[PDB]
Amino acid sequence: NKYKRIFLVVMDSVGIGEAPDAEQFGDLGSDTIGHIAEHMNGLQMPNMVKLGLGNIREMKGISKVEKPLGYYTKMQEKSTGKDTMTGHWEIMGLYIDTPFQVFPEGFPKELLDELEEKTGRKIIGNKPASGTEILDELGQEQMETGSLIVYTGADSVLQIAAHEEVVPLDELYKICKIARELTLDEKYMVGRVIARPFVGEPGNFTRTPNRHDYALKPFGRTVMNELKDSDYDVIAIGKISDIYDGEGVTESLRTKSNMDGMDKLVDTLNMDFTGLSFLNLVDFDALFGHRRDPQGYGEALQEYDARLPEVFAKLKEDDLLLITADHGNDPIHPGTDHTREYVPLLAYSPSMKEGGQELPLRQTFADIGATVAENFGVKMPEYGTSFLNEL
Ligand SMILES: O=P(O)(O)OC[C@@H]1CC[C@@H](O)O1
Ligand SMILES: [Mn+2]
Ligand SMILES: [Mn+2]
Ligand SMILES: [Mn+2]
Repeated sequence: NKYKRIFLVVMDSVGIGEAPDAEQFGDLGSDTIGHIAEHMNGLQMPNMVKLGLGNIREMKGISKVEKPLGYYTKMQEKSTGKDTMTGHWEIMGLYIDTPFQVFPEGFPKELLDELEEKTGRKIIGNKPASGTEILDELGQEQMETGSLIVYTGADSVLQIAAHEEVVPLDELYKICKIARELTLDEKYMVGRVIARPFVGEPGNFTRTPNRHDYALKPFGRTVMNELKDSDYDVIAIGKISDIYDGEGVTESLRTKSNMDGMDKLVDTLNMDFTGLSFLNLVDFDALFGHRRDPQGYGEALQEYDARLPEVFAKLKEDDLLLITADHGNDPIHPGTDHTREYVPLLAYSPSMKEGGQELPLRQTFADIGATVAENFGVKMPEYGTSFLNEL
């Protein structure tokens, strides 16, 4: 093996400007990092800059450097959708024709009718909302009628809330599994179905840790599957295991924040493994992009950048660090959906003694999966061109 360990970091939703097919998605003008940089009157990301971020694209506060620490380029998405699952599945070697859907106006009547018909239960709500807001509004009605609160959010999700003392937890899970089956349908293909049990009394409802997520398996065996099948370590950090429904994962480390994510990354640097450590930093997407909060997004990017020198210090000669994103989510864009953007790619190993150079633009996110597969000598994905030899 060229590299004993590969550290792959997805900065979730951190796009680097509209992709050539942005118009199809209503995403003309989108630019996640660029608009944030402008809002911040110059982004302070000196460590990403040292890696070559400004060499990919110069933006306010983000300038090119003569000798980038590693190699740099951007990647174009080939799959139809701009959702988290599509982006991650593509990164790990797949091509996804069928997009997952988002539902800003709630779910189609046909889906909800069928869910009632299979469960013998009434459905109420049917709109985007946070868990606190929807429970405040409908929690009492739910308790009194035994109905099911169905709701969505900014992402591709179908959420079902029921009081634990009115709808037995085990029944709520059965209902969610039925909904998971009904949503395997391109007319209304949702990324995940989520059980949202809650307890308490009107004016004091709280969601319990009995939450359960029902994910789809990737539409293909991924590079992660191949690594796991060859007895390599595949350490998933943050939402990674959920995103892939555990496929190809040997260890999973839950995180509660971006900084906790960087702490777990550090934990894996301190582990003797051979294979892949795969981190998703989700705050960018969940707290800032969808909420259209460029200030919060800018601050999070700066907090993340400040953590990188410790990572640089810990990387061994036979370690490779890969930093990318899975789509854009421009916090100064109309609506609440993701944005169809190129994503940055930075590839750094301390063994790169004379620094990096520009890579040819990656025609699919699957170039990452191809590179990882080639490094570890496992079956090459059907899509993607390795850049291993360029490093
Ligand atoms: O319902 P919450 O707590 O406001 O969470 C928002 C989204 C819904 C599911 C996950 O994407 O997080
Ligand atoms: Mn748009
Ligand atoms: Mn994402
Ligand atoms: Mn999202």
